[PDB]
Amino acid sequence: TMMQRLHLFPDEDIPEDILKNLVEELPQPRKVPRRLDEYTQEEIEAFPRVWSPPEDYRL
Amino acid sequence: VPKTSLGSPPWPDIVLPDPVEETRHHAEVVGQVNELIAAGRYGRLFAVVHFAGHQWKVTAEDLILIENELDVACGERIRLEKVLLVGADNFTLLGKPLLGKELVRVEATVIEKTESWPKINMKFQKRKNYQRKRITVNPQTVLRINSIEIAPCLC
Amino acid sequence: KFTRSRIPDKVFQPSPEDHEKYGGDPQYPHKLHIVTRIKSTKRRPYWEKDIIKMLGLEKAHTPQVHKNIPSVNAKLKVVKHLIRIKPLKLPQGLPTEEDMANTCLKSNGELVVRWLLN
Amino acid sequence: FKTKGVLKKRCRDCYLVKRRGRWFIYCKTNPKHKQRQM
RNA sequence: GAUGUUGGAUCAGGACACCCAAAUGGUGCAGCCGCUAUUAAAGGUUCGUUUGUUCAACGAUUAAAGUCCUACGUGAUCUGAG
RNA sequence: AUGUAUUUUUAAGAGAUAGUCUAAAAAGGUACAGCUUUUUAGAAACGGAUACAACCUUGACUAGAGAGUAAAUCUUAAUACUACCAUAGUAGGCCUAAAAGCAGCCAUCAAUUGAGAAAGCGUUAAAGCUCAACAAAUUCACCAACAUAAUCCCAAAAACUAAUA
Ligand SMILES: [Mg+2]
Ligand SMILES: [Mg+2]
Ligand SMILES: [Mg+2]
Ligand SMILES: [Mg+2]
Ligand SMILES: [Mg+2]
Ligand SMILES: [Mg+2]
Ligand SMILES: [Mg+2]
Ligand SMILES: [Mg+2]
Ligand SMILES: [Mg+2]
Ligand SMILES: [Mg+2]
Ligand SMILES: [Mg+2]
Ligand SMILES: [Mg+2]
Ligand SMILES: [Mg+2]
Ligand SMILES: [Mg+2]
Ligand SMILES: [Mg+2]
Ligand SMILES: [Zn+2]
Repeated sequence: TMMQRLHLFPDEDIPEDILKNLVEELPQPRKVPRRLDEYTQEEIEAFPRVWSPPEDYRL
Repeated sequence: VPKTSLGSPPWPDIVLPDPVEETRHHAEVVGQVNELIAAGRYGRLFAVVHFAGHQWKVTAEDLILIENELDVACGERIRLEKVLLVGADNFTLLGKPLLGKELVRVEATVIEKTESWPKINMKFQKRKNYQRKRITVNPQTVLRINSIEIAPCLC
Repeated sequence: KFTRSRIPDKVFQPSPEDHEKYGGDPQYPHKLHIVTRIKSTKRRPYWEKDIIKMLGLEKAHTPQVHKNIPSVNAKLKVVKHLIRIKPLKLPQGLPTEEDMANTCLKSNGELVVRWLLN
Repeated sequence: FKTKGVLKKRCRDCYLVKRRGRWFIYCKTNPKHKQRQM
């Protein structure tokens, strides 16, 4: 019976009916990490460059 | 110390007020609630009582069933003493771990002295030929709770 | 076979830091034991059940008081893994007649002679 | 190939590589030295 | 105060420690056969002469005529030669 | 001695005398049994080991719509090998068809700055490949692992808001 009260949707598309009757938004259990491109230039510039690379090495 | 997902302890930082401001603030708050008690603004009180080995939630006009015989004439007025909680819509008094006598008072009446309905208790054993059947009757006492009064003195 | 075993003396020679650790006084040993029974006498050999009947330890989690003389100490040693032992302390001294009704024994292992005035 | 418990290079030309989460011995000079750890 | 016991008949469920079919490594693999090893269980895996016989020999073939387990599968379905 | 209350006798009585496993000491067997044979301990929870006779926590009554605890929830892991180069007496004697470092015995010498009278393969014997020696550099390691069964896998899941819970 309680299995009947669960509604699962593959993407975000939901009938107007179910959208209209939703009370409350639950918090995400896991904290999703950022990628590399997400970081503000402020934040990247703000982070220390840990080692000093040699010049003659090709990268 | 740059920010890595570890080096920062995973929880909100703790903000704890200064003891002085807290002593002032407490003196003040207690003062105010005290003014509410003196004023008579508490609508209806409920209390948490400790009686005959249990804890109960009690309000005027209510009823409880105590599980043993007390020696009291029927109809006498008892004053319950150990009181854990007192509460009202706007405020609540909490004992550590008991509320002082002068602060609150709760008075009940004993209504009914009764013997409980028969409780059937029977032990049994597989093919040992062992049965024991015993019926239990327990003296019980019903209490009407009359009044919860709360005095102005709080400091 | 299974046996009554033994405890070699080295076990019972305390190091200097054990005084600091359990808060015993290095100069003066203490007079009375408060012995409580923590564990069951079932599944244990009969002679231990005996020792526990003599010590008066019959039911668990009730304290008992005993002398610190060697004779009692021996038996305690036999059952030492079933019991809890703590030194009895008397901050207010020894209880007299008037105080007999007012005695109380706190979990510090501490006897209070004057308990709940008025 | 051979399924073996213990791989050992048979000559100087056996090189030892990890593929598909196994250890193989590959040899270009002789194929008969090929082995695969189980 | 009974779990009726060999071999067949019928109908087969499963394992993979593949006998065939399917991809491949190695060869003392030129090719044709081979001999070994790896991965793969959807499907196959014959008809006879003699023995109660499974086993075995022998005739003839097949891409092959696997090794096993299931109360040595299966008797309130059958047969009793043993 | 000491901590406790138990023990011996006298008078009456029976059942019972076809045991199991767990730990320990041994026998026998296959240093095999849910195997058998003795000796010393334990056990036979309505709580844990999911399920459970023997393991572990506990011993016990009758009521309570109170409390504190006990044993216990099931986690642990495992990787590479790299340069560059190679003449000398002399195929040292001895044997041996040949014997040339490299079939075996003997010797282990001495040029070069540096190269074993040679550790590998190789050849009938040669021939030929590499290792050890400088020269050039850089250095980080080494103690590696193990196929499968018969109806249909066997809670679902999970890196984390603080636990002597
Ligand atoms: Mg029957
Ligand atoms: Mg079939
Ligand atoms: Mg296979
Ligand atoms: Mg098949
Ligand atoms: Mg059969
Ligand atoms: Mg049959
Ligand atoms: Mg049948
Ligand atoms: Mg028997
Ligand atoms: Mg008998
Ligand atoms: Mg077993
Ligand atoms: Mg015994
Ligand atoms: Mg259970
Ligand atoms: Mg009890
Ligand atoms: Mg030469
Ligand atoms: Mg030299
Ligand atoms: Zn090779």
